[PDB]
Amino acid sequence: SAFLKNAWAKEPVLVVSFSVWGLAIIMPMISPYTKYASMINKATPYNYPVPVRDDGNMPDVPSHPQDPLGPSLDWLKNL
Amino acid sequence: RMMRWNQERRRLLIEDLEARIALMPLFQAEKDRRTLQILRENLEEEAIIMKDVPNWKVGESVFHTTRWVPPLIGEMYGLRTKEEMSNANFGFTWYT
Amino acid sequence: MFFINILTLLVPILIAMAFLTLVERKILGYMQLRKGPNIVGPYGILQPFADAMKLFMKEPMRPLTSMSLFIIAPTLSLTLALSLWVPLPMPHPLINLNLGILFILATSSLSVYSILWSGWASNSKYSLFGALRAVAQTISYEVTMAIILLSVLLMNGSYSLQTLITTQEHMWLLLPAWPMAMMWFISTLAETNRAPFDLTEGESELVGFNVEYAAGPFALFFMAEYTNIILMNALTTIIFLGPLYYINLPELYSTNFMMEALLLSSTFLWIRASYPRFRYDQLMHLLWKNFLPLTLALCMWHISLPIFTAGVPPYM
Amino acid sequence: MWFEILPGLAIMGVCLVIPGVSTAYIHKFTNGGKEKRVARVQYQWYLMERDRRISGVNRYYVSKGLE
Amino acid sequence: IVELPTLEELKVEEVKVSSAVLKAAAHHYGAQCDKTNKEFMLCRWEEKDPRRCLKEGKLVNGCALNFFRQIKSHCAEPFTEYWTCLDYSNMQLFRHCRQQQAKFDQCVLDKLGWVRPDLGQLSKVTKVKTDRPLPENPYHSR
Amino acid sequence: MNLYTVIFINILLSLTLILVAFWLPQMRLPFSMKFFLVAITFLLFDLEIALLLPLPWAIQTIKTSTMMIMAFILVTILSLGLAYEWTQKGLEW
Repeated sequence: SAFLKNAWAKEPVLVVSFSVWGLAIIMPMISPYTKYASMINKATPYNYPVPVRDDGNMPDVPSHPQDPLGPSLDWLKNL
Repeated sequence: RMMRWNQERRRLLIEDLEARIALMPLFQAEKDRRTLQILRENLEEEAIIMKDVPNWKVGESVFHTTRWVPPLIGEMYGLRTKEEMSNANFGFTWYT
Repeated sequence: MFFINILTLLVPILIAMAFLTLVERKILGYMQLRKGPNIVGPYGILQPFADAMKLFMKEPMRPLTSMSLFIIAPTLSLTLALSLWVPLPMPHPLINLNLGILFILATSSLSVYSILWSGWASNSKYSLFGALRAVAQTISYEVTMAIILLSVLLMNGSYSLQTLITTQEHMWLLLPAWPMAMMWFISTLAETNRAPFDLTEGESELVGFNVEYAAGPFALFFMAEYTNIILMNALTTIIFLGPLYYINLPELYSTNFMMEALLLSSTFLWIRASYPRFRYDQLMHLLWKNFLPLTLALCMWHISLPIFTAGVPPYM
Repeated sequence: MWFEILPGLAIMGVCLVIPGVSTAYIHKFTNGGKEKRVARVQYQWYLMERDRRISGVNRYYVSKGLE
Repeated sequence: IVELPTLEELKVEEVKVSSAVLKAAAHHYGAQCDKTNKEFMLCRWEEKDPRRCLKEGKLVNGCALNFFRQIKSHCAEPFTEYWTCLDYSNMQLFRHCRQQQAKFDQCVLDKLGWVRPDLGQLSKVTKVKTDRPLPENPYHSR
Repeated sequence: MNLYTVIFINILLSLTLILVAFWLPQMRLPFSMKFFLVAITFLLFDLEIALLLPLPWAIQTIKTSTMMIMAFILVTILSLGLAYEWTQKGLEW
């Protein structure tokens, strides 16, 4: 601890340096948003969504995509 | 602020990607329609270029299989104007 | 047209490049209680043109030396520096490159050779010793210079300098990422061999590649350095200090780009007069010990800030 | 006093705004009053090219609902 | 040979409107005309052969054409203002123009009855059933 | 092409100046491993940068967890390389 103190006052870059190294190694683990990144980026539609044949008995949005069925990004909205 | 701004920016990005998602069907048809035209047009000239050549099947898949295979850029514009070919070939690397 | 747009974006910069030396020989002057050059022309405006003509007329002595690694070196220095203004995104850029910042980083990196080539070409001891040290800190500083940009990009989403105008529509990237601005500013001071970090032209130390260079060759690097002095400052004024952009009127972007670039260009002039020059090892001690650990760690913080703050930047 | 460093700067500034205003009006002249399309990704080049074919040879000319 | 289809077989009315026009109406077209669009698209991939889904493609252009004829007839002016402002921008970004977008969107809701699809709800995969039997041995494997 | 046009003007402007310079005025063993060592370190860092350069595209990768897990490991292992550079007289000129 004592060195820590002087280290905070002498060579006070490394201290800050390491501190950040860690804080970046922790925040991701504990955060209410970390999960969104893999979703928000997952959702972003880049490649055309090819439609499947309607053999039947499916929950897939038929016709207008506006159908209430399917995935939603209201989580992205009001995020 | 950066967190909120990029989240907004992301919303705009999903909006316009989806805008093409909707419009690509119109383009896909257009592309194919035009693509075939280029192949066929080349067929006409093809049926007029090596006619004299002996043992000359007007055209034949370089392959054996008979399934549609997307045409290479050269095939589409090879016989056509040099510029046309160049445009396609070096027309993106060179910005608008 | 495009040709006209090449004159503009070049000449204008060259004329401005000339007026920087003048605003350097006067701002350093008033800081040191002296008028500076005002007698040639009105208020010294003709002063930059005057020594340019004196420099080109004086004999370009070719030492009893290579004759190519000697003439390639200033040509390369001016060519890369003026070239790096090609993709700069004032309002909208001349040649918009999707991987623009990699172009700027790569083009800067190539200038280290000119120093290496000039030092080998001179064939005198002062030149070689100066070049080896000069090349060392330039590439040493390049390593933190590059990592500092990678942190930026990850919060911009792309390598294209044009994207930052849309990233900085609400706040400068100084507020966030200020800790790196400082570290970008100090690295911009090293890479332009300006004062705090200028042991290359160190006179008391190695009087050094420019030692054997006189007249026209002296001028070309010379011109190069000063154009760079501006370019790097301008990159600070796009990447970290984002000038207000209004799509309806594009020039207030360039007007503020003008104001911020001049002030930060004024700052390295002010830094020069204010500080003694660092020691060769004291310079590398800073980058490898003081800055690189700060930069690498803050680099990780900039891969984490996006993810857990669900702020991953929009590509494109 | 310090009044005098301004002359020189004025000629620097004026020579650093020209470029930004110039490049941004030699674009809006050559492209028909519409900002030069930035084709970062092919889709955009496609759309741009499609535009060329749609009218004249130049993409800036833009046909509308009345076509 | 190559069995390349004939021109008369591939000649059909063309949309031909500036890409900008489309991007502005993109959202609505993704709305009023995906039933047929999708179908053409579904044939496009199962078939693995452009040569085998052109009849559907002609339907695509057509559906869109009237989509345009409706808008031309109603709320043409709004749309005209929205596209012109959208076109000026270099990347034709949607957010620079929101005031023009609102009047164009509100009107066609008022007259055509259509609706701008909320953020998303166009990316989601669709189910369209098509008579064209499921391709057999796509890839023509021996 | 547009870039080619600009660049050749750029070289032309510089070659013009050097020539004017020459045409108008008509009227051995400096070695320190430290220097070599730096150059080396420099590339080890430069090659590392090259590995980090794709991170802007990789941010958008669906995985995310693996991305960061990978990137953090790379930065940490190189920094340890630096750390040992410190222990060694390396970095001590």
